[PDB]
Amino acid sequence: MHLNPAEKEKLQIFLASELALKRKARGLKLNYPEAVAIITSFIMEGARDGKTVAMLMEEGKHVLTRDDVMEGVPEMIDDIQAEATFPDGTKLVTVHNPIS
Amino acid sequence: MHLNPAEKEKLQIFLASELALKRKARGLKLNYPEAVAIITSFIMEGARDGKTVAMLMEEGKHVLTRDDVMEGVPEMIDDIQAEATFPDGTKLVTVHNPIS
Amino acid sequence: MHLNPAEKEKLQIFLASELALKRKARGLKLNYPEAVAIITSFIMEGARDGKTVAMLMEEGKHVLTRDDVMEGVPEMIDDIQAEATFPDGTKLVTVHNPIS
Amino acid sequence: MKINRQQYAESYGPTVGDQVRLADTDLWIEVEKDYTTYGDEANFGGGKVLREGMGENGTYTRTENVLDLLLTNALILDYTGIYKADIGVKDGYIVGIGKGGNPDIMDGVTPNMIVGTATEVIAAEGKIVTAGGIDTHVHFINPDQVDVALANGITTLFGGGTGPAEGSKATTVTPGPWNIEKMLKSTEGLPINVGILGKGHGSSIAPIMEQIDAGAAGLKIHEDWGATPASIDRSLTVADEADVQVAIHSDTLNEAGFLEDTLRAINGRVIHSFHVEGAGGGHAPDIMAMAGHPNVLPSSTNPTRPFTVNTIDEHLDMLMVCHHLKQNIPEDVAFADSRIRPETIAAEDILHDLGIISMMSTDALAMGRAGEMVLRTWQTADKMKKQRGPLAEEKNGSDNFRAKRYVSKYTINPAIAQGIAHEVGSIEEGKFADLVLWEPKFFGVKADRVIKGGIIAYAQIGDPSASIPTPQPVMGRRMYGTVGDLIHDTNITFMSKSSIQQGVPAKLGLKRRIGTVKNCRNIGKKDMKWNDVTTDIDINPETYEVKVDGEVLTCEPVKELPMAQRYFLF
Amino acid sequence: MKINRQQYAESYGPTVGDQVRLADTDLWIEVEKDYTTYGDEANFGGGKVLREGMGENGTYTRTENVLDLLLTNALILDYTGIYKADIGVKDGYIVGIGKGGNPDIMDGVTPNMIVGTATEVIAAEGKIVTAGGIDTHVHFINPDQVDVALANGITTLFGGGTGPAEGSKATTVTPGPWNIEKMLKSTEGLPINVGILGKGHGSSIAPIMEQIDAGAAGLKIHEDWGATPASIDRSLTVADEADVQVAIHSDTLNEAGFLEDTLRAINGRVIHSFHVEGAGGGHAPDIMAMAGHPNVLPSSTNPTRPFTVNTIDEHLDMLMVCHHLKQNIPEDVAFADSRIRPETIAAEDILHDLGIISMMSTDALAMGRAGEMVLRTWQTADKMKKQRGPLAEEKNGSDNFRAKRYVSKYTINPAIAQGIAHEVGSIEEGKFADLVLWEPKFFGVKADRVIKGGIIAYAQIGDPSASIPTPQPVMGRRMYGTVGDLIHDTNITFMSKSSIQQGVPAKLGLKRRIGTVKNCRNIGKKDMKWNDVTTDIDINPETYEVKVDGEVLTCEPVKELPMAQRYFLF
Amino acid sequence: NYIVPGEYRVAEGEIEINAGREKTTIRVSNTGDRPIQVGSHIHFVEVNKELLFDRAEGIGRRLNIPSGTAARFEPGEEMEVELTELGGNREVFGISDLTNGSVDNKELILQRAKELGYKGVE
Ligand code: NI
Ligand code: NI
Ligand code: NI
Ligand code: NI
Repeated sequence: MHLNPAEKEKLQIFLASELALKRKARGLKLNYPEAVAIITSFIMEGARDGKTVAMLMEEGKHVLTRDDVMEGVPEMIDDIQAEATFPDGTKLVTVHNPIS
Repeated sequence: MHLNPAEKEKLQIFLASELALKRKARGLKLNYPEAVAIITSFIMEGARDGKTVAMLMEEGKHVLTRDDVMEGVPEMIDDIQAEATFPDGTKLVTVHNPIS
Repeated sequence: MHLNPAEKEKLQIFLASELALKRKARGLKLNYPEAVAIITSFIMEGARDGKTVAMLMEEGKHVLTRDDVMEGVPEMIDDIQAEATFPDGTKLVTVHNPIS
Repeated sequence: MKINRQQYAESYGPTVGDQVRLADTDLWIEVEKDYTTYGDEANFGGGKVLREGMGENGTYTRTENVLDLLLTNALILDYTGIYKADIGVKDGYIVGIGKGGNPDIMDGVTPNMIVGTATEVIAAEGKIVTAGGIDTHVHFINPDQVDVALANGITTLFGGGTGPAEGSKATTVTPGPWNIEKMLKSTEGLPINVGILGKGHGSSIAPIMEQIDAGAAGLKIHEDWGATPASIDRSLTVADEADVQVAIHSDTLNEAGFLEDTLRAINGRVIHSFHVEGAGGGHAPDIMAMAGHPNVLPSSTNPTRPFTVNTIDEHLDMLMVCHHLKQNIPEDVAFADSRIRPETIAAEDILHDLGIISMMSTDALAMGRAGEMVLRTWQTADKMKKQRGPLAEEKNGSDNFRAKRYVSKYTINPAIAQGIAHEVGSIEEGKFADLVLWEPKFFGVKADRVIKGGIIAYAQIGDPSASIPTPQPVMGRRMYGTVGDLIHDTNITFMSKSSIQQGVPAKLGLKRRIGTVKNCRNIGKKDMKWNDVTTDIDINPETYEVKVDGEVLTCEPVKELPMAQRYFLF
Repeated sequence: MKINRQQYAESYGPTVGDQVRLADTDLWIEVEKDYTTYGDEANFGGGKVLREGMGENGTYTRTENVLDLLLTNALILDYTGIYKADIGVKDGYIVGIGKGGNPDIMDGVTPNMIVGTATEVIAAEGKIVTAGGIDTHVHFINPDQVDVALANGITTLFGGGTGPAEGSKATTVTPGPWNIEKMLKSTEGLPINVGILGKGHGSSIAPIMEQIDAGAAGLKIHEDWGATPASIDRSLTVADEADVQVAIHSDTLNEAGFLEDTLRAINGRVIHSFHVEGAGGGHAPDIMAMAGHPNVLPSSTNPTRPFTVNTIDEHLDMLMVCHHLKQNIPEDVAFADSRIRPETIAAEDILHDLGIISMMSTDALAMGRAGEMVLRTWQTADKMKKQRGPLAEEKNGSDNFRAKRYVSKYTINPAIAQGIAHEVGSIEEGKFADLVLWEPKFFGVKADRVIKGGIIAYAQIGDPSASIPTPQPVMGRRMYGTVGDLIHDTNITFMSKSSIQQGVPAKLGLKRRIGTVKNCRNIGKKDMKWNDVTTDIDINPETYEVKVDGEVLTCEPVKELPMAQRYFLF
Repeated sequence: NYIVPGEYRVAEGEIEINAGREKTTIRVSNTGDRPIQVGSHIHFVEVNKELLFDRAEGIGRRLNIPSGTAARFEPGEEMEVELTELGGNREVFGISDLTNGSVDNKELILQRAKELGYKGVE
């Protein structure tokens, strides 16, 4: 596979997102790391799909809403940042205030 | 996400459980680590759901039966122990003789 | 569970395969590490199922075809090798030119 | 020009009279004073104040009042106060608390807090900064326990063990000169401060004392090795000669005596009573009465902290595993059951709130959680505010009195008890620069950065392959202070005076900083900061009801805690 | 009072005449004798026997017959016996096997096995304890291979390599003085015992000998460097002068000679024949005939162990990768194919069972599996019991004779072959305390705790953040013996007498314990414990049929093994 | 045929503990208000002061129970127990500091016990 250090680490974001998605699907309000994981994995998969950085900066604000998460979680997350390989190489996506 | 050492480690219990559940679903009798993984992940997800320690100590005996596992596996597992964050903080669940 | 070093490492092949399978299912042509991960996990699960080494050496050539992967990926993969616990212990499966 | 309060706090952190919520608790801390000069706040970055000729002095060499490190705009939470200041570090020690910058052009600069060519900067604006936690009940069972401790803000581990041997899995003991030497060498690779306890057991002095001379920093008396009147007596005789502390886990079984017999053997000498409530061990049912005595330094271990609806149910199996007991021996089960009492656990919450139990500790991996001492301290304080109300001592709607009482339990008090408070345990000038930065939203839950001897040792930080350090995954990671030979200069091995005088560090090739244990035998409950209360504690032998000043101490278990499911992935 | 057998065994482990199943095999071991005094068994924990004034002596200092460590109630499986005893360790060495405790009050205490203030305790009741495995065919290719080895109970790695260089990926060789020096320094960070083999190739003595003087512990002759009559001769001349062992992988190609020519070059001198069956290398098809000779110490490597239905199919591609061969060169493929023979693999199972092949080894990462030497030894024994029946030498329905024959293959015999059995390779008084604890259900599969020089180095242990060490995930982890400078005292670097005399350890700054290789040249097949058989082995050059005493040796491959899918996640 | 991995097949018969040693049965009462539990290997005369029994009969003896087990006395509880003889050198040091030498020194042990208030010295 030739996995480098980042590829190994970022597998565990995907895994945490899968965990969190299962918790959401069975009716739980999500906590802080769960919410961060879902939005982060969304961004990295979006890059893999070939979306632009600008698309993801905006889409990232519409993945989870305040009714999906516990009290105070929206205010705990000032931004989420993630890097992934876009068609034009590694880029950084910053999503400000992803959950209103 | 702010993952601490235990949060990182415990991701791999969830993963091993997902692996084992797929093996069970395609008709395989489960082996020792597969059985332990399923019951352990069940407990940690139960805590996340807000069950009590006492509920899980008993539910853990009804997750897998002897027909779900290989010969000798029930007798190999004297107990399963797992810690997770309940609504009232980290607690330990001990399930004695989980597979009769 | 008593996980040894290889059992821990090989969890991340299963995980990478699950990631890659999701990417394929949403219509993406797979890249080099994705393709390797899918075929590798296929082999290890085949061993768990009780297939022979000889069966998997041949089945491994029919998991992904060139239309499933990006340009040049078939030619990048000269072989895939994986070890797993068969009913008769650990064995090595070598699949030559898995994608024509 | 004037700046409104909200905007000021957002830019520089809070100032005098502002309050901050601790994590998702109901606890609020208030800034008591601020060492700054408004308009001359230090800050670092593009176009900011700490630049040459401006807030950074360009004239002075390092030895001329210049710092190695300035933490700008810290909100300090310490037994000494809750207040706003810059913190200056040099040679690995805190040398100034006050106002940093450049006396050329700024008013009110603390004279030895010059930002110069030699000065690194850590921005603490908007952070709470505390001393590193001092955990004095550590079982050395699994080296993976060190990162667990660092991640919740612990910087010193005192205790014993050789790894997952049954002796160590039960008791905080590294037995005898050879095991002690081996563990001192192991310690060279552990990125945290360490002190090692020998076995406080014997009926002759020499077998016990030779452990102190070998490099132990104290002793543990534990019932699993025989907490007999003789072992108690000989250990305290050794400790009084050597100037080290003795920890005790007393005779739960009451085999050779009741509590009063243990107190008679102690004979008024200083002792640290571990897990004083007794689930973790001790004379059943009344061992918590220890905490009323003037010569006892009492700590709790963490699984009973605080009293919750799941607390009792987890304990039996936990205890059986720790102490190598058998389910098929009725007397083993009876012994275990005798230790587990909701009456004393409930009273333990209240005794903490009253300043009668002075310390917290983990009991890491032997009926305790290595990364939850700090966590459970604040959960206890929060529960007590909810159930008992603000303490009478409070004012301005703040919880500052409670906050000082509780922070002392895991910082200064354990340091005083083990004779190491000259080096660690509080944010004071002259002490080692073991500092923990917390975002208020994560306070007591997950440390931001843990500074050890003036260099960051552990941090919550993101993708090492990214353009900046903030992108995911943000996780706890060892930093440069732990790498190469820097691990030697950023950590202290605490040792007895006799082992130091006898040259044990050179004999073993120890390269870590060597700390001297001292002033352990001349202290008492009166010396426990904000937790100095002595009183007659009565425990009913039949009902386990706990009374202080003729009043039953009881409270309800809670179904939910803060600092819990909002934060943790599992 | 009397205790029934079932309850006694549950409390203290088995005693005389009791049997234990090895993992999920059909193999049963029987306790032959027991050193205890019934009623005075040592045990540790809450309210247990090893307490001051009771089973722990409170009088004696460490130097006065007191132990650093007592393993209580061990079921020892060793070439010397299968029996029940306490094991006492001091200064990193096994000093007593017998009965530990306190002579004050207990009968039958071995005089130097006093439990005192200085004594740590490991509970071995219900465990099988063996010597650490001695793997003498290790390629140093990937440092991650060390934990793999520890997890299956291996404590010594003998072999060669510099990492994933093609020379090392093919051959157990660290070539020349500089590479040897570099790998001796690397070894300072490897938590396992190590000895390094130089290149056994040359036609002049000096290039070969200077490797021994540089710190090599032996030599490897390998066909990939030219296993010529000259290289064989010069290497053995060097070995006879230096008192080190030579391992040989002979000329498969028969390029410069047939087997008889290699034997003539050896000229009756002592040699260790690697992978004697020949899939791993050697004169095709008849190299296994080596194992009949009195001057040959024969080992197998592990992928042919035992003969299974998938064995042949994995080998061609494995061999091509190891030896840097090309699929498009017909003679490369012919060479590979010549090595892979079901006839000799089947006979190899039987030769092990008969005590004609004396040793097992891995061939780690170069046609072998670093963590399966112990595993496959027991799978072979189990297969042979199933196909050949209990050996004639057995009695009482036990498999003790087979068990001693097979445990010797990976413990004492490799140690004797490499001249290191004065230090390691068996549970005997005076030897280094490299000990492996196994739960019987996991015997030979996953080690519980691996003790190195008297300190736990590796363990299957759970959540470091938990209240106790048993909660999930339970996985193999490095323990305190591997941390800091303790790695130096818990491991041995084995070196030639000449390098030690010439001060190589001081020159290179080696801090590990230094072991001397000796008594390698005066031994033979007769010195291989329980595996000392010499005989004429005939291998048919056309059919590959193997005959001993006029009898064809053959058996069937099996479709399933124990110690396999019940245990492993992948 | 069913395989339990690592299972025992124990031999027939029973294990006699403390074989060949004199046994003595005595009555013992917990006169205190908290439970007292006594291990197999504590010198019996040196147990908790508030256990009432003929202290002389505990000298040089311990409970005749399996190694690592105990006798538990609830408050006010009287029980009959069986003692066995100490072995080895028959010396005891430490514990309650009643002996510190040979257990043969019955008069000294009892003098110390009486002075310190160990119940049941005649
Ligand atoms: Ni304790
Ligand atoms: Ni403890
Ligand atoms: Ni070879
Ligand atoms: Ni090899």
